[PDB]
Amino acid sequence: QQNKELNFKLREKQNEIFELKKIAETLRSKLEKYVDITKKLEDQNLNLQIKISDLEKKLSDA
Amino acid sequence: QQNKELNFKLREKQNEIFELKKIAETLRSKLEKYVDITKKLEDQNLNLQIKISDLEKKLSDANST
Ligand SMILES: [Cl-]
Ligand SMILES: [Co+2]
Ligand SMILES: [Co+2]
Ligand SMILES: [Co+2]
Repeated sequence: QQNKELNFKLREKQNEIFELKKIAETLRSKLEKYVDITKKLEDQNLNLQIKISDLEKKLSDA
Repeated sequence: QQNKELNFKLREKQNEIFELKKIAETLRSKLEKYVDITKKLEDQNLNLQIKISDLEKKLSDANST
């Protein structure tokens, strides 16, 4: 009844440990996605600034 | 044995929770930073799209003058 409660508590900690590991696993997933998003956006923005610079020079004429 | 093992294993799993929480909090702090970065790049992307269209039109309105 001490041992019994302790064992039940140990099972509940194990379950909490599994749930925290799943949470960590989800955060790492989302982190890796945002790193990729951030690189995509930078490369997209670089392409746009290049097209703009090109247009700017065209229009520098008149 | 049994009762001392249980007590020890409990203290140990609670130790492990504390560490897993700190780890997840460290991931959240970096993620918050990446959400903020991405939001600024989205705002920039939108302004550049509008500027490109703006400029194309000026050019068209000068490719025809
Ligand atoms: Cl269970
Ligand atoms: Co990826
Ligand atoms: Co990646
Ligand atoms: Co925004």
